[PDB]
Amino acid sequence: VNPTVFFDIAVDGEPLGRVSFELFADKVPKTAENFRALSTGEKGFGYKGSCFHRIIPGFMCQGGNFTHHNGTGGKSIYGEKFEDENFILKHTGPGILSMANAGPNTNGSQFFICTAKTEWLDGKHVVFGKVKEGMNIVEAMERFGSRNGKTSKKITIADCGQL
Amino acid sequence: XLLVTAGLVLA
Repeated sequence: VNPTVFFDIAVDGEPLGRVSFELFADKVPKTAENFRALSTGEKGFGYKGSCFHRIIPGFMCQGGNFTHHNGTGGKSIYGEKFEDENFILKHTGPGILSMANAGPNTNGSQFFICTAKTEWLDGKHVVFGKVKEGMNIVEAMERFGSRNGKTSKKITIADCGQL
Repeated sequence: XLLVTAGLVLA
């Protein structure tokens, strides 16, 4: 059974509301599990307090970075990086949850929430979940972005976990 | 362009 997770989103420290995601563990269990564990924080680190640092209206919201010892960009629960598990799932429309990377097999913690169909990224980014409720929150976040990705207010994950 | 990378962000 696919796990559900939630982010409680804030804008300049003010809670806006909740977004929940279905994680497609039935298709990419390793990638889903990394995201789940970083959402609950059960390994001692994860998305809580993290921020959406690059938001491009019409495209997507990217976050999941946090500082760690011995490098940069985030770490996964399996190490500094892990393999592209598979590319079964495509970027089919708004709400899609998919992994940011720095090329092949460099998955960590960073991810993005699509606000459009992003077909050009199929085969290069592992899709692994989808917004379940609170797309209105993601649409509200999206307005705080810009063409170059800079946000006009600070968008954070005030809290997160599993439902 | 429209990419989602982690470090060397391209156009």
